[PDB]
Amino acid sequence: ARYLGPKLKLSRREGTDLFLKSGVRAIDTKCKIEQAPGQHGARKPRLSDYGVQLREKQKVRRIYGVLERQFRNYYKEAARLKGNTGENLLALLEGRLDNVVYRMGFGATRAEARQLVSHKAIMVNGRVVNIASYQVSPNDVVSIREKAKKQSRVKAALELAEQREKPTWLEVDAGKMEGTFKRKPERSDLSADINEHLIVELYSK
Amino acid sequence: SMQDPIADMLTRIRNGQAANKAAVTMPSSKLKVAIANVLKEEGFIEDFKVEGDTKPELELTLKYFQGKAVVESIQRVSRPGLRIYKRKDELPKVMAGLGIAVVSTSKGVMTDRAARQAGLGGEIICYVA
Amino acid sequence: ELQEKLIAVNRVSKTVKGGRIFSFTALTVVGDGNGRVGFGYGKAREVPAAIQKAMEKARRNMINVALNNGTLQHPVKGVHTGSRVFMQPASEGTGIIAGGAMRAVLEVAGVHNVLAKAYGSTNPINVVRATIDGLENMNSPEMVAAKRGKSVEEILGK
Amino acid sequence: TVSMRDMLKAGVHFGHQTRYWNPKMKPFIFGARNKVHIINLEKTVPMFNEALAELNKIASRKGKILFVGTKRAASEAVKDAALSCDQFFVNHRWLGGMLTNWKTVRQSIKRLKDLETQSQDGTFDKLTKKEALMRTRELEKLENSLGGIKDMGGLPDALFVIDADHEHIAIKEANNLGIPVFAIVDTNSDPDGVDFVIPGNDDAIRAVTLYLGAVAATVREGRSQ
RNA sequence: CCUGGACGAAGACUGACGCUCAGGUGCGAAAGCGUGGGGAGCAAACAGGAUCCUGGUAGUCCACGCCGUAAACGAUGUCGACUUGGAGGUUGUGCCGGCGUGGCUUCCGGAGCUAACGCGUUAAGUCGACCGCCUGGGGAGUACGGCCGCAAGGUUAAAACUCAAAUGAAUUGACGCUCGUGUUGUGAAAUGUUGGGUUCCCGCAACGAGCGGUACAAACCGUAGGGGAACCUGCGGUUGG
RNA sequence: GAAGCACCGGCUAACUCCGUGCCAGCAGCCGCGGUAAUACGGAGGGUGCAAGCGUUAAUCGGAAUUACUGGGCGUAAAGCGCACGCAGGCGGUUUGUUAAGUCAGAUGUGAAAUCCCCGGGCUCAACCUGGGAACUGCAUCUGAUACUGGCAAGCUUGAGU
Ligand SMILES: [Mg+2]
Ligand SMILES: [Mg+2]
Ligand SMILES: [Mg+2]
Ligand SMILES: [Mg+2]
Ligand SMILES: [Mg+2]
Ligand SMILES: [Mg+2]
Ligand SMILES: [Mg+2]
Ligand SMILES: [Mg+2]
Ligand SMILES: [Mg+2]
Ligand SMILES: [Mg+2]
Ligand SMILES: [Mg+2]
Ligand SMILES: [Mg+2]
Ligand SMILES: [Mg+2]
Ligand SMILES: [Mg+2]
Ligand SMILES: [Mg+2]
Ligand SMILES: [Mg+2]
Ligand SMILES: [Mg+2]
Ligand SMILES: [Mg+2]
Ligand SMILES: [Mg+2]
Ligand SMILES: [Mg+2]
Ligand SMILES: [Mg+2]
Ligand SMILES: [Mg+2]
Ligand SMILES: [Mg+2]
Ligand SMILES: [Mg+2]
Ligand SMILES: [Mg+2]
Ligand SMILES: [Mg+2]
Ligand SMILES: [Mg+2]
Ligand SMILES: [Mg+2]
Ligand SMILES: [Mg+2]
Ligand SMILES: [Mg+2]
Ligand SMILES: [Mg+2]
Ligand SMILES: [Mg+2]
Ligand SMILES: [Mg+2]
Ligand SMILES: [Mg+2]
Ligand SMILES: [Mg+2]
Ligand SMILES: [Mg+2]
Ligand SMILES: [Mg+2]
Ligand SMILES: [Mg+2]
Ligand SMILES: [Mg+2]
Ligand SMILES: [Mg+2]
Ligand SMILES: [Mg+2]
Ligand SMILES: [Mg+2]
Ligand SMILES: [Mg+2]
Ligand SMILES: [Mg+2]
Ligand SMILES: [Mg+2]
Ligand SMILES: [Mg+2]
Ligand SMILES: [Mg+2]
Ligand SMILES: [Mg+2]
Ligand SMILES: [Mg+2]
Ligand SMILES: [Mg+2]
Ligand SMILES: [Mg+2]
Ligand SMILES: [Mg+2]
Ligand SMILES: [Mg+2]
Ligand SMILES: [Mg+2]
Ligand SMILES: [Mg+2]
Ligand SMILES: [Mg+2]
Ligand SMILES: [Mg+2]
Ligand SMILES: [Mg+2]
Ligand SMILES: [Mg+2]
Ligand SMILES: [Mg+2]
Ligand SMILES: [Mg+2]
Ligand SMILES: [Mg+2]
Ligand SMILES: [Mg+2]
Ligand SMILES: [Mg+2]
Ligand SMILES: [Mg+2]
Ligand SMILES: [Mg+2]
Ligand SMILES: [Mg+2]
Ligand SMILES: [Mg+2]
Ligand SMILES: [Mg+2]
Ligand SMILES: [Mg+2]
Ligand SMILES: [Mg+2]
Ligand SMILES: [Mg+2]
Ligand SMILES: [Mg+2]
Ligand SMILES: [Mg+2]
Ligand SMILES: [Mg+2]
Ligand SMILES: [Mg+2]
Ligand SMILES: [Mg+2]
Ligand SMILES: [Mg+2]
Ligand SMILES: [Mg+2]
Ligand SMILES: [Mg+2]
Ligand SMILES: [Mg+2]
Ligand SMILES: [Mg+2]
Repeated sequence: ARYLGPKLKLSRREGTDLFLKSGVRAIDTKCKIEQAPGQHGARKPRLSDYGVQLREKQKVRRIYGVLERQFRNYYKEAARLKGNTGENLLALLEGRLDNVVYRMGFGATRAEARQLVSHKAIMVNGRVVNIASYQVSPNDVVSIREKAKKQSRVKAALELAEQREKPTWLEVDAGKMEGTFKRKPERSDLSADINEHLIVELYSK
Repeated sequence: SMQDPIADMLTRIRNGQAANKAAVTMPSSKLKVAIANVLKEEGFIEDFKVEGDTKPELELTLKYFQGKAVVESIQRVSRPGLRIYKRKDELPKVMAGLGIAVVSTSKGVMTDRAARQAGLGGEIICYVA
Repeated sequence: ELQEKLIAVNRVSKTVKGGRIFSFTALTVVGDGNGRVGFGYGKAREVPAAIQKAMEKARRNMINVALNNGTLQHPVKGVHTGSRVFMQPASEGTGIIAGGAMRAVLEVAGVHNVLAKAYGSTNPINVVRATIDGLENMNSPEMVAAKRGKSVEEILGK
Repeated sequence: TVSMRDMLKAGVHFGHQTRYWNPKMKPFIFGARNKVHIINLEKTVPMFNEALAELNKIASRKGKILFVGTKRAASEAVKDAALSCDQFFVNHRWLGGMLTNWKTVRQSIKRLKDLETQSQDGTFDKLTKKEALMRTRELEKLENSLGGIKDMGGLPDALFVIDADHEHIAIKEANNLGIPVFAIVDTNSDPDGVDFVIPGNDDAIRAVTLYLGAVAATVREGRSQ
């Protein structure tokens, strides 16, 4: 139900940095990010309209660690909701509990944050939630339970979050190891390079 | 045999408009004048004149804006073979409101826009755009 | 400055007494994304040569299309020799939902949200011509307010 | 700018036979006598004066005017009136692609300037039984064809055409580039191809001079300032 | 001798009495059949002579009955209205050979239409009314059943199975040479380099440059017959030669 | 104590080597194999999914490919050989009321569940659930009557004498 293979292979195939590692080292220092994985990765072949759409869909899935069945349900909910389909799709993805943990800087990586959630170390509104896909509503306070405040993973992840750009739709309190989900992020609040209309067109077909 | 005079009225308009005609003349009738009045109010034509009593003939003045026909698409929707009646909430919007739909309501002949304001359905005489 | 896309490449052939002579034909579409789009049909013997010819033809012979913030003013029907093309304005966030040939034309023209369908023959050169024909005859609310004697308020607000 | 009676003397009212009549020219025909259409001189004067007024406006703002005349009489007539207004002309056969193939036409001009240079300044003094005579034949043919556009070096801002039906090729090239077209449209021509239509007879030699004289003088008047 | 339809001029008169039509009814080339005549020429079959020719039966003709099929075609159902124009034929009629006004008809051609060809006021343009008919090729308009017929057969009309094509139009070739640009065509492509004269000139949608019948990738339709049948013949029709 | 399956000629995301040599085989279509096969079998690598993954069957979609919305009939399949004509379909132009079609409003009904909207409860989801909307319908009543039809007079352009 997860991907347990090499992380940098996914980033190399997509050509960009998927933030699958904590970022202590530069991405090019650990792999040839400009070259695709495999024997024939040095060559750069053509890519059709379906290829770029599939690559964009695989990009966001591998960013948030979501398989196809779970991701497809997100598209149906996004297309069912009011307003923009692509913006809702990113908002639904960004609202995942593990994503909120990673964005608030409790886990160095979303995969690490996924493990933190699964091991019953994340308390949402005083309630232990270990479901990675569990959605976080605005004005909800997530926190590290006192039993998990002795782990060095939480302490180390705070420094990495400080170096990274701090989201404007979230509130972080590293002293208390708790955060507040202020609001749903907008399209501008996220990375512009990600394309959502390609995903919408791909899932329409 | 001429089994639809209303469609013939539209055909004369469409043929004359495409042939860069100055005016189109046709036999007149009570319904034709009502239709021609609606077109003039919306500005799809300039003016209509009715001449004669024993054998009335309707005269229509066509409109050209910039070397081009103003009436680009005039279509007979309801026909004697297949009558078309729509309710107020089913009234079509031609070109998302840019065009008009001549609707025969119980209070007379008007456009689809007026019919929605008056809350009246009826027979869709033609589409004008 | 303006976006350009290659749609189709085909290998054509002619017969001479010596033998068969081959060539490559490339269909491209260009546009600025702000309501201007043109299509070009290059014809050479080498594929890189043909695509450059198509871009040169497409760069000129452009048309101007009114766009309502990335969508069509009203649903329209584009018709060419064999292809029937139906295009329809869509809400914000729907994206370009059209065929392979139609999608390229609408992207370079600046159309972002649109519902489109192709009927009849789907030959790429005929489809793009119908799409170009279907967009050039589309009239903005100002244009219909110009032909008729009413202002924009009377056309739509009334 | 020309009285109706004067145009009658010039033969502007005269037209072709009704057998070859163009239906598009119906509004511009007064009638038909002796199986010959008569051009309504009343319509011509306001159209010609407005066409002349537009020529004054575009010349004064430093445009460029090209004259196209290939008729037997009009060929020489246009050239005499062309230099008076200091504008460009095409007396001989209009070569297909003069406007469309401007890049190719430019190379023909570049050939001509080098060709005249050797015979005027270069002083080649080389015959070889082949080179000199062929170059002179090249010079004489190039001068007849592109002699009137040597000083232009660019796309003409507007065109003046005689016998628009005979010069349809030039009109088609101008319509592709958006260049306004002025033409003397006879009864058998196509008026839809011209922007400013001048319903006059293009076959009468005296009429052509009246057209050219009234046009060339206005260009000088507009360019005088 | 009897009789139908059409058209024109000028009125009178009736006052929507109209249009289209499933079933139905009648009509319906040639061939073929029934009954009785007729039979010159021509001529399936047949007989004989040759490597087509001679002879000649049905049939072709007539009266009546049947058959109801054709490439029965303009491969375009009928009715109505509207929409640029030229040339001609054929019949009216009005006015002073001219000058208009009708009906039918032939060619050319604009917009428009069409995949192209092409159609183009007699539309395959623009609309309306109604009817008929089609939705892969072959099997097959065949089998079975019904109906009709003296028979030939006609009409209505499948399925199994098989193939992934069959087909239309147009193009390029077969049976000194190219490019660039431009132009025509949806396109393949053409123009250039299609013509006249003598490599050259001129004309020229080209301008310049670099170089040296095909079912290919007479035919057919309906019908009738064959014992010198590698298919052929009689009759009428079609050009899809 | 816990990762497999299919695919990598095009359509269709992902390629090399080896063996084989129109053999063995592959195959939804186009089609691959007779000596360098990215199409066979194996390996390496890669891609697509994932406690599933392929294949087969069936329906719908794509198929505007039975086209009501939304197709055709000169030559691609398609105008009956032609005509008359019953039933049928449709029908010029004025008034008068008829209010059947149609139109507007009201009333009754259209079971619950389901679908959709807004919330709620299961740590999330599936699932469960509150309230709506919808249920495109039918019937009765009251109106409007421009159009269509019925009825009664006409009118003359259609059609006829
Ligand atoms: Mg699962
Ligand atoms: Mg949405
Ligand atoms: Mg869909
Ligand atoms: Mg209709
Ligand atoms: Mg092909
Ligand atoms: Mg198709
Ligand atoms: Mg095809
Ligand atoms: Mg193709
Ligand atoms: Mg008689
Ligand atoms: Mg009477
Ligand atoms: Mg009377
Ligand atoms: Mg019948
Ligand atoms: Mg008979
Ligand atoms: Mg008979
Ligand atoms: Mg007989
Ligand atoms: Mg007999
Ligand atoms: Mg006998
Ligand atoms: Mg005999
Ligand atoms: Mg003997
Ligand atoms: Mg014989
Ligand atoms: Mg005999
Ligand atoms: Mg004999
Ligand atoms: Mg015999
Ligand atoms: Mg006998
Ligand atoms: Mg019979
Ligand atoms: Mg038949
Ligand atoms: Mg015939
Ligand atoms: Mg037939
Ligand atoms: Mg007609
Ligand atoms: Mg023709
Ligand atoms: Mg057709
Ligand atoms: Mg079949
Ligand atoms: Mg049979
Ligand atoms: Mg019987
Ligand atoms: Mg029997
Ligand atoms: Mg039988
Ligand atoms: Mg039978
Ligand atoms: Mg062609
Ligand atoms: Mg072209
Ligand atoms: Mg064409
Ligand atoms: Mg032939
Ligand atoms: Mg036969
Ligand atoms: Mg014969
Ligand atoms: Mg015949
Ligand atoms: Mg055929
Ligand atoms: Mg690929
Ligand atoms: Mg080997
Ligand atoms: Mg090998
Ligand atoms: Mg191979
Ligand atoms: Mg495969
Ligand atoms: Mg293999
Ligand atoms: Mg592997
Ligand atoms: Mg794998
Ligand atoms: Mg399981
Ligand atoms: Mg299916
Ligand atoms: Mg369907
Ligand atoms: Mg239909
Ligand atoms: Mg069809
Ligand atoms: Mg056929
Ligand atoms: Mg027929
Ligand atoms: Mg039939
Ligand atoms: Mg029959
Ligand atoms: Mg039949
Ligand atoms: Mg009849
Ligand atoms: Mg009847
Ligand atoms: Mg009736
Ligand atoms: Mg009526
Ligand atoms: Mg009434
Ligand atoms: Mg009622
Ligand atoms: Mg009532
Ligand atoms: Mg009601
Ligand atoms: Mg209710
Ligand atoms: Mg549903
Ligand atoms: Mg709950
Ligand atoms: Mg909940
Ligand atoms: Mg519920
Ligand atoms: Mg409830
Ligand atoms: Mg309710
Ligand atoms: Mg219910
Ligand atoms: Mg009332
Ligand atoms: Mg009534
Ligand atoms: Mg009534």
